[PDB]
Amino acid sequence: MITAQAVLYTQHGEPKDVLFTQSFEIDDDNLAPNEVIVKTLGSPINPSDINQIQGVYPSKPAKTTGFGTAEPAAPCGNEGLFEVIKVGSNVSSLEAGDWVIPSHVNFGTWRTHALGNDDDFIKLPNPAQSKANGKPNGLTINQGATISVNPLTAYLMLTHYVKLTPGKDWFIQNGGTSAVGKYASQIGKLLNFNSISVIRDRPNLDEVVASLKELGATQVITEDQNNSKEFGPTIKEWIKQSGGEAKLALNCVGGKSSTGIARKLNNNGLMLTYGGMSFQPVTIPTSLYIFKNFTSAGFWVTELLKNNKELKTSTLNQIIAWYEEGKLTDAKSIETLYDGTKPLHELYQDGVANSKDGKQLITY
Amino acid sequence: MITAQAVLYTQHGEPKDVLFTQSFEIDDDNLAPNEVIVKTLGSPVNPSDINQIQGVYPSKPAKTTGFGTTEPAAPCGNEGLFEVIKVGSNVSSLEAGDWVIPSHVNFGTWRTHALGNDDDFIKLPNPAQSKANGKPNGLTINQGATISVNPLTAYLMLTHYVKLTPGKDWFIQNGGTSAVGKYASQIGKLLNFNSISVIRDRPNLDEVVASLKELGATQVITEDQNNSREFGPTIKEWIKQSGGEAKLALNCVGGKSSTGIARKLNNNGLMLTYGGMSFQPVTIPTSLYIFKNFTSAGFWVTELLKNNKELKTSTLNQIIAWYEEGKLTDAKSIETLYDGTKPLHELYQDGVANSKDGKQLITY
Amino acid sequence: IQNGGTSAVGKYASQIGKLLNFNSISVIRDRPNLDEVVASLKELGATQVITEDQNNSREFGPTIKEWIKQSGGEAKLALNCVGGKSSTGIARKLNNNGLMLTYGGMSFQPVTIPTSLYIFKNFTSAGFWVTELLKNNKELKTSTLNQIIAWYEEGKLTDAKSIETLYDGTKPLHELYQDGVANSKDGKQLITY
Ligand SMILES: *O([C]1[C]([O])[C]([C]OP([O])(=O)OP(=O)([O-])O[C][C]2O[C]([N+]3=[C][C]=[C]C(C([N])=O)=[C]3)[C]([O])[C]2[O])O[C]1N1[C]=NC2=C1N=[C]N=C2[N])P([O])([O])=O
Ligand SMILES: *O([C]1[C]([O])[C]([C]OP([O])(=O)OP(=O)([O-])O[C][C]2O[C]([N+]3=[C][C]=[C]C(C([N])=O)=[C]3)[C]([O])[C]2[O])O[C]1N1[C]=NC2=C1N=[C]N=C2[N])P([O])([O])=O
Repeated sequence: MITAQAVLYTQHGEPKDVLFTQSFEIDDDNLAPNEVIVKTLGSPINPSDINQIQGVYPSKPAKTTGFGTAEPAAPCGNEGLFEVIKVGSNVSSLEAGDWVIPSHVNFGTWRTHALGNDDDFIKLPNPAQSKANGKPNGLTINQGATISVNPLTAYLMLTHYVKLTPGKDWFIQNGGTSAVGKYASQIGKLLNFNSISVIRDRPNLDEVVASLKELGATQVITEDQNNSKEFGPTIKEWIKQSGGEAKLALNCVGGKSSTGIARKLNNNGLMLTYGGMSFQPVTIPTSLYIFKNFTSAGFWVTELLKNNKELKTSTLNQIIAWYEEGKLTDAKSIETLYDGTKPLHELYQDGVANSKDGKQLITY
Repeated sequence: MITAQAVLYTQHGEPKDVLFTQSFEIDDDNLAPNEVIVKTLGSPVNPSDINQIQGVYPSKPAKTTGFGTTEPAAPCGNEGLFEVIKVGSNVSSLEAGDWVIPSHVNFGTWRTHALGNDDDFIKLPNPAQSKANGKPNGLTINQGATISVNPLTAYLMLTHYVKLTPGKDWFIQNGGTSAVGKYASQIGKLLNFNSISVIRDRPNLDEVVASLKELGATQVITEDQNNSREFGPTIKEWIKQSGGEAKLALNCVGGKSSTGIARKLNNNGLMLTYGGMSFQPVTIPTSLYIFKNFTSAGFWVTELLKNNKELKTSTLNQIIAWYEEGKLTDAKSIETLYDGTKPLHELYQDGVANSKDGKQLITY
Repeated sequence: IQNGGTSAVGKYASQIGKLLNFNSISVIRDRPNLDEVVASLKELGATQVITEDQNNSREFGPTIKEWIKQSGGEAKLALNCVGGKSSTGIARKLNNNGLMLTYGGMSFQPVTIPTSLYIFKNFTSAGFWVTELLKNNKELKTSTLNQIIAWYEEGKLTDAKSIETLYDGTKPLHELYQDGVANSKDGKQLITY
């Protein structure tokens, strides 16, 4: 038997209020033919995971007694990295030692172990396998545990919706220092797309600007410049002189910021909203729709890839390859190792509380 | 020779300030082979005309000294009905007595007469011609004078973007008492689409609701109901019981109203914004884009038809046929006759100022 | 509770309900002149008039429950001349141990009742056919007719109004009736002489 720990809730609410830790047993000596047991290496805290516990995100795991609670309870977390420790007599796709991520959302990754079927998981290369394959880099734990949401989001928004002509066309984004924003700048560099990042002003602005330009942003402007009637024509010139067009905007902020990035598109532009900065609706002037033929749409990676294995696979492979090749870099997570000396749910509660410090990764 | 008068401006601004009447002369003896002279039968006041005068509509006629002013001036009005009074020696498509509308925007229809070419005009059947053909009905002056913008707009929004299944699917629209809204309700009825019209409440709501249902609105709700969390599930039920989905929202209002109609769409819905009430942006919650896969887009009839004569002709012929067959009635106009009691420009100024009373038509 | 509320039978039911002091709900199809119709039926004696959309509505159900609770009474009888979804809706509105009488089927749609009403609410669905009921029941016919006559003579009952077409010999009689059949939707038709 294996003694595992899982972070559960029986009722929706704030994570500080409703999370608890449940001890449960996995029988590693009684695997059905297609079953696999995995041990968690690391899982992050994403806003979607929090929203899910809060009961305000319309994709969630069922509440059940399967972790040994009398009250139906749900697990937490939608992405993470695991290591296979044992497989059933009919599993060929996975082997002990393989690294895996969940093949689907709502699996529950804020826990020490899981029993599932082989098709509940997608194999990524472990560093030993990347090296054996002659790659310069194996994946880090953070890179594996955070590969499923933010990198795929950036890549798919940039390539799946409108075709940007390499060396000519532009995308514009707000939240330029966000995880997705930073991946989008790198991917624009890799694919030869021009881009403008819009960021909030700060004391070390010129420094942040240089850092984003190194990642791949062609130009970086402040939210004040995005708002600025005076500054607008300068942006028009950048795009005009390049020979291409600003065809795509990526919005994770809403409000004035979304208006600002939409205004900077050429006619027939598309905006994708993939996130929201608390309470702020997407605000677009009527004139853009009517006279510029602007279009505003959504992006949700969970829904897009729900029943599109081929698109997931192809996108995942590209992200893995770029990590192995050293061509893509993650932002560093704040990593908190689960010891057994402190209840697991408290580690994630702290992580929720300390969210603004940076991405929280609980490790094992 | 012909003494005419035109409503002109030399500077953009509010119609109450910038409009004047100019008397000018047209040489009906000195007519080139391809030329045609027309007399105005009537022309409506549309928001686009007013916006054009105000300087906030990016499609307008050149300013010139052609009407006999020292300061370069522009004519007003983009649609209207004319009678052909004389044609040149090489014109075969038109003859004296024929009804015509402008073939393009920016012609100047707030005036008594015009001199152009044969290709600046489109023939509509006059009432004698409809009767000589076999039709039960001939077009009224209002019907002809308002055929080119509002009926085409409603038709194209309902048919050109998403396919509604006859007998089950639904569209929703605000500005339900507008001329476009009235055309859209009738066209919806004719094409067997279900619809919800959203209107502002008023003391005679009863009367207004009945009128719209008679036109073809399946349901009529107020903007209070549009805003109501409590009422939302009632709308959902209407749609579910029909076996169809609400796939299309038509927005000419913006603000809270636009939010409300977007929210009533089934997932994967499309909004078309074709208008907007004075300083009030299209506001959509982030959740609709992300979780409902909502799309917000624009519609501009001028632009859509600029380089598409086949679509224009085909849409136009349907409206004409429906009028002749007695299947479509016009959005009614308040008709003011230019009979010399008051100068021409004041008729249009009064028309602009009385816009809230309903659609305004100046007749001749 | 009855559907086909604008029918001639529906209009007599509303009036008879008022005369006998029964509360009633009439269900009618939505129409442009909805307000005028609702008013006519309320004046006849319907306590409440709802549309078929309201009849279909799970959201609206609790409002009807409020009305009945406030009255101190129960919805004991449903009258169905429509069938289909309409018959479903009026059945659901009955209190437990309810009865429905189907006397017509104004669309070809069958009487449709959720299994749960039968099993859990002890609902019963039966038929009504005045011709069969009165075949060997001449005393019952006479008594009923006499009451209607008396009510008319007393000014307590009015007629479901007819659109009258006079036969005068210039158009064949069968064509008057054929027009009457074709104009059924406009309302009750009476050929006069
Ligand atoms: O509500 C008001 C009316 O419903 C409406 C005005 O109606 P109208 O008949 O004078 O105007 P129309 O000619 O029908 O269309 C005007 C709007 O549509 C746009 N448009 C039309 C055709 C083609 C194009 C295109 N893009 O191809 C565009 C045009 O720009 C106009 O916007 O407005 C209602 N109203 C007025 N103020 C309002 C309001 N509704 C909500 N809130 C406010 N502020 P009533 O009946 O008076 O209550
Ligand atoms: O809705 C329609 C009307 O409400 C209704 C018809 O009204 P009517 O006056 O022309 O008909 P009546 O003479 O009152 O009776 C019609 C029905 O009752 C049956 N009947 C009557 C007497 C005796 C017997 C009996 N079993 O002893 C039976 C008769 O067979 C008729 O069925 O119908 C409504 N209607 C019409 N189409 C409908 C519908 N409702 C729902 N769905 C559809 N498709 P309006 O007012 O026009 O909107």
